[PDB]
Amino acid sequence: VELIYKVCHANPSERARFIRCIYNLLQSSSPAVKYEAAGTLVTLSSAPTAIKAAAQCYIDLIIKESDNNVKLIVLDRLVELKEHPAHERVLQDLVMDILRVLSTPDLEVRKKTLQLALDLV
Amino acid sequence: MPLRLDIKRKLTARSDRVKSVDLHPTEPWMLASLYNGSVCVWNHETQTLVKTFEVCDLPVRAAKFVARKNWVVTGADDMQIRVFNYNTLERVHMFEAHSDYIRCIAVHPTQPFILTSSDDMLIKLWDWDKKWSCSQVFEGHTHYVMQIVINPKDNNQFASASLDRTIKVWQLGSSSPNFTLEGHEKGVNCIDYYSGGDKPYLISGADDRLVKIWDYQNKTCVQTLEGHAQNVSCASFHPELPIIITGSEDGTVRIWHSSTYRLESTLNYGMERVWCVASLRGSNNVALGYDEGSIIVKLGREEPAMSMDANGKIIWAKHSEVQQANLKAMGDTEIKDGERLPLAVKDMGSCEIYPQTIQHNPNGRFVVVCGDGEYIIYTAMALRNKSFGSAQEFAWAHDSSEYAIRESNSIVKIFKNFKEKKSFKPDFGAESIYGGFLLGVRSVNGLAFYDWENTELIRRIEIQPKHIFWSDSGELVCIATEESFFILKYLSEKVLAAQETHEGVTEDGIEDAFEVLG
Repeated sequence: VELIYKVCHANPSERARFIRCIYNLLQSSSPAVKYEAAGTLVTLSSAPTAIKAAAQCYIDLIIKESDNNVKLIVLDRLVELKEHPAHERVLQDLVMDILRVLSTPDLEVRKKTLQLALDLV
Repeated sequence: MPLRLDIKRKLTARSDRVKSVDLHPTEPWMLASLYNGSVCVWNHETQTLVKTFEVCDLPVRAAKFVARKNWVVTGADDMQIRVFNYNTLERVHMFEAHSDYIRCIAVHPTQPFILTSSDDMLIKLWDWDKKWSCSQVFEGHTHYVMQIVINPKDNNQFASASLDRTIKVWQLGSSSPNFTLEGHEKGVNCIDYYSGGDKPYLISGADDRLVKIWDYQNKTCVQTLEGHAQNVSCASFHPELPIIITGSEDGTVRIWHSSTYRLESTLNYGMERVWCVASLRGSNNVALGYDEGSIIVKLGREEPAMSMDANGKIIWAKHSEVQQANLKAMGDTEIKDGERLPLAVKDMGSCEIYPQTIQHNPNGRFVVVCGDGEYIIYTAMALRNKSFGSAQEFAWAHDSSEYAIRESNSIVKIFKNFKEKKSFKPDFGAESIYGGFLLGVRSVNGLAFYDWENTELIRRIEIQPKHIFWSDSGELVCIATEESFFILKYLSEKVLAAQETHEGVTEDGIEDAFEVLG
């Protein structure tokens, strides 16, 4: 017997069902910002660069939902980390620069990152 | 002498005598090497034990992480340093580091090297990349090499402490110690450097009850630290804070201010015989090895004290173009919001006390330096002594010519024009204070708001706060709470009838005078 009216009431078991129940009550344009899904998810690619590369992808997606032309593919939500105020301190773009890569982190993360610079902006 | 501290027990673990304690070079984990023949590591932030390794069945004196390889080096009474992968859980390599058990290991992240110090009176070098071949052997020490540390200004240099009453500074290139320091008089248990790019320092600890500070640049002994009232097992330098943390076999740890060597604290735990110390290089965690276990402890000062007025005097203490003892700072710069703005400091006159908290007035007429149960008021931009007062805590309110203080008599105090207000004195007790117009005082699992009119209990909110700040109209308040945040309405008229009537209970209040807006 699953689905609660509450937030919880306690314990890992209730907690595990709860992220399933949350995804129901907001399906809309992926989870966007991953819920209690995040904990199992890292181990799913323990070998080792692939986790960061994946993580980088989600973080880029999350920033904004742009036009979505050829390699401008960022989904998730339109505003939830914006892009580009001129009063924002120390700005969004600092994280965007990582994604522009020569190899600036390692090659698996690099391939993901170049696509990801292209994708947000 | 005063210093921002707050000793906190981050994680404890009970085990047979832990000779070495370490923080993981780049990870939030701390590794302790035990006499269980096991080394164990725990990440003392989430309170999860990440992994254990059974190095030997006889004590492991030393353990450290070579973070880049994702490996841990241990040296045990196998007279071996055995290497393991701390995520693929298996023994990476096994090698004989020495002819005797390995007291300490030091890791050079920039080079493939570990040098290990052993009580075969020799320190040997091993290169992890060669599969733990013996790169270099250092012959210099004629006694039991208790500890090794790498100098952070030249990693090619390390110092080793041996119970031979010297700490010898060696270079990798040279088997022999390229110079000797005679750092102690009853053998040197430990050597440490005071970390940084501009700090040439050594420390020696000895069983003459004493820790000694040495300057390696000048070669003189800067001062002698009382250490402990029994043989100093180890001594180390904290990087950020000006203190030395020492441990002794009397089960006591003492903290000494490194500016006059007057006792900052004495800590015992019911674990006793404190063998080692080590400090995190990124600062504010020190870990100490004891007979009955290990502890990882978290030191205070996490955040700076400063305040921005309307005169562009943004005042801090410490920092650049400002001294800690005196007071200064200005910030008149408006360069782009996207980066950190320059210091932009302009000089500011006299001070007489230490800044526990140092703050400008919110509209610029006063400066307050608070410190040692006293507040001293200095004038906004002239810094002549305006006023004085008592304050274990000082907070400007909204009024900022009325302020709240904790005078620590069990009543939260208001001082107005820096002169005490006794028309303000809670019918709660006190345990702590929140500023703003209705002073929040926390007592008996309550937050009580008091009037600056007759000090009656207006209301009590049943979730205690982090803060109360009141708007500059004093009808609206913003409450920082573990709840998250409240905005409350103080209905002024309702308060005037209630307060006069004193219908508001001594410790529970009247639930009408205040109302919960959101």
